[PDB]
Amino acid sequence: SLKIAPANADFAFRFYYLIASETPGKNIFFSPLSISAAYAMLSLGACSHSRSQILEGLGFNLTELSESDVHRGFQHLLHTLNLPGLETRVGSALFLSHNLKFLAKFLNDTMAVYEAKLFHTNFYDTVGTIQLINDHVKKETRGKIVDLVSELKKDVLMVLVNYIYFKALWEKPFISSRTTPKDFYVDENTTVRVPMMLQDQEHHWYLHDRYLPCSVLRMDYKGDATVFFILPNQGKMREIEEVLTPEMLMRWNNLLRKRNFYKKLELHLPKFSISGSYVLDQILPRLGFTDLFSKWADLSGITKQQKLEASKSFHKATLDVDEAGTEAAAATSFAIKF
Amino acid sequence: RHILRFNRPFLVVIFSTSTQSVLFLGKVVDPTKP
Ligand SMILES: [Cl-]
Ligand code: NA
Repeated sequence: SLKIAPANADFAFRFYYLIASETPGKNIFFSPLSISAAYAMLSLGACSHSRSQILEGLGFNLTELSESDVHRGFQHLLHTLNLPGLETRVGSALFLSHNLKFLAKFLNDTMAVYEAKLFHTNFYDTVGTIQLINDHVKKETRGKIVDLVSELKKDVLMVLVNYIYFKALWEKPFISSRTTPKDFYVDENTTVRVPMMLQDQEHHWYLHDRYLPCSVLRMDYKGDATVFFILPNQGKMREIEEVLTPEMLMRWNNLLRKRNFYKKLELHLPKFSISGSYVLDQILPRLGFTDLFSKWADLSGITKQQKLEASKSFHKATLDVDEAGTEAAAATSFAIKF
Repeated sequence: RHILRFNRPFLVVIFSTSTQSVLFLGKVVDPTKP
């Protein structure tokens, strides 16, 4: 899965930067991997220019990587994440119209590469179909992602979905009796109260950046995951966002591989929850996906029976941080109409 | 110098070390909005 890692990280930070620039001063939370895997899966049903353009919008350099390299990369990535103090589950599904004749190759590819489950539903029953899809996503995300599909047009013949569920224990957990309410300074004028967790007996991996107005803490989970908490100096969030790239993440990661930066730390971190909710059909045209959301999209790898077009695409995500660990969940939908 | 207080907006990058993937990315501006 390492061949696709550069493109996936590129897409992650492109998406972040667009949200942060278009809606400043707002909580942001999404799973870039869920979006990438959903759209890569969708691309199995796209033909000709539309296929290449989806993969390009996802950051793939198709002079360096074959389409096979991308899909097999995702297959290995997803298999690895699903393997047995860390729960990660990633899955996919297609909700297929009972009426329409789907191309077996497309169906076969989504099952082989993305482990997709195939479900049949009656899209004449909009209310029932929305409940069926949203209940599946809710179940798979242990209740975290509710109402993924918030709208569903009458002429829809397929909805693609994927989800990610992540629950992981801290290597260095907090003692919950030390958690007390503290001030959190949202901006110059605005202060809220939050439960603030405290640990001060442990060594942690952290640095105060000599080149940028921020500090960086990396906390390990039990299992093969970590989290970087990046703390801009007061009022300097936008300056850090301007340089928030895959290359900057790898700079910080590499600095924090030297035990010079493993030191005793007094850490105050809030216990909190945030979420994100995005309309991808409204956002993604500005990240390379104009073709896919246009009248010109060639989705004729899904069926030859009707001329298909993109309909709504949603992403929702939640983050829950407490003394024991982190829980994060997300899901992405993509509806196809005729 | 040996203290961090996450009491102002901060960024969050959850990273799979086995796959080198950004699993989740975000920013906490106001943690009292779920
Ligand atoms: Cl729709
Ligand atoms: Na670990």
